[PDB]
Amino acid sequence: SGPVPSRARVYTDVNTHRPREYWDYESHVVEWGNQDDYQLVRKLGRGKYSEVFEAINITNNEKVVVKILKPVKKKKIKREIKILENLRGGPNIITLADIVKDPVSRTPALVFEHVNNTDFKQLYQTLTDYDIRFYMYEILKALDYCHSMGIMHRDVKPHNVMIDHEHRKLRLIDWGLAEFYHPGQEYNVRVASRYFKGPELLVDYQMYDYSLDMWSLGCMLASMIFRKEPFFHGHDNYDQLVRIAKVLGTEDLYDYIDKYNIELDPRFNDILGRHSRKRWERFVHSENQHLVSPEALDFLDKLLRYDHQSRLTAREAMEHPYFYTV
Ligand SMILES: Nc1ncnc2c1ncn2[C@@H]1O[C@H](COP(=O)(O)OP(=O)(O)O)[C@@H](O)[C@H]1O
Ligand SMILES: Nc1ncnc2c1ncn2[C@@H]1O[C@H](COP(=O)(O)OP(=O)(O)O)[C@@H](O)[C@H]1O
Ligand SMILES: [Mg+2]
Ligand SMILES: [Mg+2]
Repeated sequence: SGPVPSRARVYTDVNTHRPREYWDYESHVVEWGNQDDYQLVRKLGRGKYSEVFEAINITNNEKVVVKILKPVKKKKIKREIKILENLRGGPNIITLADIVKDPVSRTPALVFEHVNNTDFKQLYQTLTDYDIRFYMYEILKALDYCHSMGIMHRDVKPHNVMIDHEHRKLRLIDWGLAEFYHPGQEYNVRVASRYFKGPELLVDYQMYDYSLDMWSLGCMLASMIFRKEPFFHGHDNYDQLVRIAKVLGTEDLYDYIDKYNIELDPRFNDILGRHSRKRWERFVHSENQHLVSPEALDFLDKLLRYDHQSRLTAREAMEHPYFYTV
């Protein structure tokens, strides 16, 4: 009767052993600071859930970033704040410096340490083989940390990874979609961003875990080493699974949905087709051959697996021969 349950193979019961206050974010009380301490410089951009501004902390001449959340639900604002405070000081985790009430949109505003990022469209075309490995290892430190802390980032992608290349400093930012992992909990599948959505999301499998972030990381690695942005370029959430099945094959996809007793949307019957897993050498060309190695391909192979339980964990990934050179 319905899908088969699943649980993370690591850090399974971290949250149950911690005080209620750690994961029960709804009860958190915000200690509001003074908004007028930060002078807004310019709008960095607008997404569906926030407006981010470059700002100056006028007490110390330090550059900061101010994230002003769009209305949403009180529960979500406390969740991002709680996760940010629980992870504060962790390896390569962005530091929440302050919290203020915004006067224009009476919604709360998060103040962060500024990172001198470069648009990924430009930065990634300039990364060497060594650089990809170095930064991948830095992202893995953050993911292993947040997973060890019982938290799934759930939105791993280039716009959510700040890289100050000149100083070789990487921070994992945007904990807005992050959530506490509780074994057996059925989560909302409308998470991550299209090209980085795991097959568990695409097939509507709700009992997912930290391993979703490992699929997302794999998508980032494939785009970097093959110089193909994004690697799985779906037109929509249905075509997204089709793009994946053209690379990973359909037989392993059907075994995955068989294993978890998933009812695949009948809309896929006419579009998935029949595909065999491609050898990674198919995506290698003269212009990306310098970023590819047998270690890179093996590592990518171990992340990009339909079965979320079969993907390398962040700790296993950090042990991979791909990082022996770093
Ligand atoms: N600490 C930071 N330093 C520099 N730029 C940042 C920082 N935090 C966010 N940004 C920029 O603002 C954007 C939006 O921030 P983010 O937290 O991802 O918001 P959202 O949840 O709305 O996507 C980022 O993608 C990046 O371009
Ligand atoms: N990048 C995002 N940042 C914040 N909220 C998002 C983002 N993408 C989607 N959402 C919204 O949040 C929902 C998923 O959030 P979540 O808290 O996990 O689910 P639920 O509220 O059902 O428990 C989506 O259905 C959508 O409304
Ligand atoms: Mg973001
Ligand atoms: Mg976000």
